[PDB]
Amino acid sequence: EVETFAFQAEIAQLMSLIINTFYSNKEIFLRELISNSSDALDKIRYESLTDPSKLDSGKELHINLIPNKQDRTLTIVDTGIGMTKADLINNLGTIAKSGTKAFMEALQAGADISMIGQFGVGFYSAYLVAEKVTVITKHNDDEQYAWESSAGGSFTVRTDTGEPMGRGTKVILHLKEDQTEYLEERRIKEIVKKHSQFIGYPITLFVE
Repeated sequence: EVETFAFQAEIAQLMSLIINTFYSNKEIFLRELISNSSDALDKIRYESLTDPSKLDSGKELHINLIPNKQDRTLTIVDTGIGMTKADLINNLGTIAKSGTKAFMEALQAGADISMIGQFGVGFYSAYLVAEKVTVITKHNDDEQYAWESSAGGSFTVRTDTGEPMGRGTKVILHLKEDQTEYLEERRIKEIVKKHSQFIGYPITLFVE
């Protein structure tokens, strides 16, 4: 069933900085996740060009943003490439060890925290708003996995069967108490218009 792993010391530190550095432009987290979703979708398009069969698991290439005010979660879903157990475990397929280092080198020399994603580690910006992140994923070459973390130094991976998802990645953000603004329809619309306005894939904003 559940496996628990430690974050590489460096990522544990990056996460820590995000959680513990005072920085109020928290909204950028949405841009960064949306920007991973876009890339993930880029990858599935790229392979499909040579191999139509890769989109047997779904033809549509899009992003859903799903607020749920009851559970207090913001879910970002794509039908992009997904991650294998191994990518999941390895820093969710980022070059996070090298990218973290640079980011901090770059932080000492005039970079703010919103530059995070220029270092390939935008994912962790989730922790600006989220107390706990669950990432469900399905890659064509593997089964469905759930990854989970509330920082603290550890993450867990387990396989996942409650609802198959064909192909893609579902980043579930359980918001901190004081961050429920990110569940308001007008706040999400404003953010998407302001930071992810022009992007290669449709974004549906679910209503409640």
